[PDB]
Amino acid sequence: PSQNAIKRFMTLFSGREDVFSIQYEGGYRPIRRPLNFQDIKNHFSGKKTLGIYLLKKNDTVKFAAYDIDIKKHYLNREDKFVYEENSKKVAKRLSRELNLENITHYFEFTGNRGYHIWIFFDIPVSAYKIKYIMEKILDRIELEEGIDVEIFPKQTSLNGGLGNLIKVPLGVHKKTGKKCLFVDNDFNVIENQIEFLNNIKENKATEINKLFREIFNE
Ligand SMILES: Nc1nc2c(ncn2[C@H]2C[C@H](O)[C@@H](COP(=O)(O)OP(=O)(O)OP(=O)(O)O)O2)c(=O)[nH]1
Ligand SMILES: [Mn+2]
Ligand SMILES: [Mn+2]
Repeated sequence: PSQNAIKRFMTLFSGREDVFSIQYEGGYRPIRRPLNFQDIKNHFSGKKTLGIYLLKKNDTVKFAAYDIDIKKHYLNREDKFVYEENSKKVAKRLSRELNLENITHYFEFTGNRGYHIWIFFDIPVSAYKIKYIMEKILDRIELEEGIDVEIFPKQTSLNGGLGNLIKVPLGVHKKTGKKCLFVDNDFNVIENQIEFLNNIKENKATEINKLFREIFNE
């Protein structure tokens, strides 16, 4: 049911369970209480913009992302559109490598200067294991001009803190006022974002753990 979309969002983007953050003009501000359904409604309606701390208190994550960015000094150039196309080329190259490893994943236009490739897990996996897998996969490719790729999580041990946060889809990027939206593998905006969210598929933690071991053992 479409009414289950907020619950699904909360389940898929499940990070630190007693703190989250919101975007402000100048950074992200921690909110020291659990995320709730009204917060997600505020995100969807463009009143607030959520950043989720990926790491749970036992140093696991239920989701991870590649963060594909056009470098800032390439955005002011006359041929800026070439670099927008290059960001899609990089996303497609990484997607091919993820597909070869049977890692189900989803593209998001981030509302400003690139894409996220989201990876979801049925139950949380060790942050260092998924980071290592994603680094080894990224090492398989080369990047077009103007593009960087980051891996979230970067910090894989909390050490008492909050760790990294990532802006989650379906809200508004405060830097631009643009919506952050799921896109298909040809980078077209998905028409029905709620139905798309409701049918996102999670990867099996047992398969991810096996992949970590096999890459680690090579
Ligand atoms: N605490 C804090 N976290 C930030 C800040 N800026 C970004 N982050 C986090 C949330 C972002 O989703 C994530 C990646 O940063 P990016 O600059 O790549 O932004 P994002 O990918 O959300 O959109 P964009 O690259 O601008 O299209 O890092 C900041 O100023 N303060
Ligand atoms: Mn970035
Ligand atoms: Mn980015």
